[PDB]
Amino acid sequence: NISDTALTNELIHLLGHSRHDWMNKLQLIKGNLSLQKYDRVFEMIEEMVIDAKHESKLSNLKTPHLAFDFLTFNWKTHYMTLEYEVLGEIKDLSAYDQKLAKLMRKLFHLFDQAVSRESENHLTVSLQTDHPDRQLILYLDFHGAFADPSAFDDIVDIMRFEITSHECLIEIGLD
Amino acid sequence: SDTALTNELIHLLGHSRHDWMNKLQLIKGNLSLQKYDRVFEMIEEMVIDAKHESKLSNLKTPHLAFDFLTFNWKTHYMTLEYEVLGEIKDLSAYDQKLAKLMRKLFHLFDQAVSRESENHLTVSLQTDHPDRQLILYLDFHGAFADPSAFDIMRFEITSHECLIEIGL
Repeated sequence: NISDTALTNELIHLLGHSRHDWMNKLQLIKGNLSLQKYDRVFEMIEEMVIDAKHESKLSNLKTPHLAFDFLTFNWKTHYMTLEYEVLGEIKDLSAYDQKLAKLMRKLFHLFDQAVSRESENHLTVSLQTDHPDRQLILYLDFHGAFADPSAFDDIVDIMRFEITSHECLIEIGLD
Repeated sequence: SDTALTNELIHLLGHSRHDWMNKLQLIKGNLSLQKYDRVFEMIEEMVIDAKHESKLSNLKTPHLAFDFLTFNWKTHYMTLEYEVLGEIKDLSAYDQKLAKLMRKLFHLFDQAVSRESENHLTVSLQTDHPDRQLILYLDFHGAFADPSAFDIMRFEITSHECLIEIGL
């Protein structure tokens, strides 16, 4: 049974953040509408829909905490900007929400211990449901710069790991 | 809490997301049919509508605010719109009494409006009257089924309007 005292207070806090984003988005739209540039303005809307279609998919993968930690990510960690895609048809990964979530928390932690607070550090997480013989593959594509590049060099089957001076490719596989 | 709260928060953030999606589809539709003026008018309103949502969020009337925000995301037979007329003022005490009343009035409304009509209600909280500290204004437009289901400083139900003024 959910505490409506918690739910109320947190729905207002979170919608507050969703609203600042939606304002910061309309302003971009209006800004380039007011400088006559419809080609860019439709591009912007089409892109904004894209990203909301992935948010919808991450919501409908029945992975409650992974979705949560991912929507609220950018509202609460200034470390790097998350961005995510769900590739393949939606599936019920309810049974993997606790595993995937804790894993992503662990990876974010070791990325925060390692990314450089001076460059535009971005992380894209693309979840794959579409694989012939693995339940999910998570692809992490980082762009940025590191401080402690060493904090990973340590490291579910981690299928691939490439560190360059300004990129990182990790691919986790599941079953 | 943990999973419980979280999946509820995530389903509600998804309602908000549909709303902003629809607002974007509308704007693109008016760019498409080259009607630029209607788009700046639209953007202005979404700016306004977000201002009243902040206003509600910061009146320290947490439960009223929640009900008002989720109204359209729940099963009702009329749309809501709201406005907070005046300066943000700590309606901290009134919160639970206001929320109670607005729920009793929303139920009266769901029993009275024509389920087969596009009913709409606008509620303007006047946190600014000189005389009494708060007036809830209801401008309903739609149609009725048992119109009979209906301090009140006005009440005027006609066939496609119902004006109720409430002061505290």
